[PDB]
Amino acid sequence: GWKYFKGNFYYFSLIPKTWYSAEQFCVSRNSHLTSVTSESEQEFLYKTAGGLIYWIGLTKAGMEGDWSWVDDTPFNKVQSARFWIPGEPNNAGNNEHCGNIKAPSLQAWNDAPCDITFLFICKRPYVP
Ligand SMILES: CO[C@H]1O[C@H](CO)[C@@H](O)[C@H](O)[C@H]1NC(C)=O
Ligand SMILES: [Ca+2]
Repeated sequence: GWKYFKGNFYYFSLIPKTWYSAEQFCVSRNSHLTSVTSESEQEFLYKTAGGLIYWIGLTKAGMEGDWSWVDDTPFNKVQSARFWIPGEPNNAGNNEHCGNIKAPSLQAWNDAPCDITFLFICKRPYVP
């Protein structure tokens, strides 16, 4: 069921999980919750999501609570500004330390509590 896009395969899950149980599932399939590093990747992802919410690899790191990618892609604060839903990350209830694709727009991301269950997206490199 993996979908191919620009050097990577993507798994859009059929069952919802917490952010971490999702990441564990991805790792068991030799992947990670997806990073997003271009406008074209964001578009591929939200279009494929078809209006449903999917955990991606966004999660907090460091004392300052900076956002990061679980697959260790450096997080670019400047280049990613255009990818959040206006008002996000708003850190609701001071307990939203993971990120998902929520809105069907380039401005797609929301921070939500890591312990809520959602469908999720894994990303796995193709290595020729
Ligand atoms: C009302 O709460 C929801 O909407 C806000 C944005 O208005 C979001 O910022 C907030 O994360 C989201 N909560 C959950 C649990 O998904
Ligand atoms: Ca939020």
